[PDB]
Parts: sequence; structure tokens; C-alpha cells
Amino acid sequence: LPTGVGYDWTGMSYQERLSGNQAPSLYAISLIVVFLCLAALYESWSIPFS
Amino acid sequence: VTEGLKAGDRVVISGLQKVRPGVQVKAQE
Repeated sequence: LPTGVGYDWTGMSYQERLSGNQAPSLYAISLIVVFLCLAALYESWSIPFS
Repeated sequence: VTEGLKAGDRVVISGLQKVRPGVQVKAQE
């Protein structure tokens, strides 16, 4: 492309252009909150990890 | 051009997008 040229990805490419998946951040902190909530239900250190 | 340009002078013409002052310039036509 020459100079002074831009472009855009939109549609559902606007949605994925924002973010395709911030989901694995939520699987990460989901694993966190599952880990600690089971650390209350177990009420035990690392016994939940099973 | 009656004035400013002189005889037989070489002009930066073809690939003017990347042209910014300082970069070494070679000549294909």
C-alpha cells in the first residue's frame, strides 16, 4: 500500500477486532475462584487440587 | 519551469511514497 493509507476490519471482525477471546482470562480466574472456593468447602490446604 | 530548475537535472519521480530526506537514493527507470 502507498503512504497515507489505512484500513479497517469490522462486522463480526469488529467484535473480534476488539477481542476474539478474553475467555481464557476468565477460565484462569475461574480456576482461581474454583480453587479457593473449594479451599473453603474442603476447608483444607491443597486437598481441593484433586 | 522557467526558474529554479536548471539544465539536465535529475528528478526524484517514481517511488515517492518512501521518499523522506536522508535515505540513500538509487536510480532505476
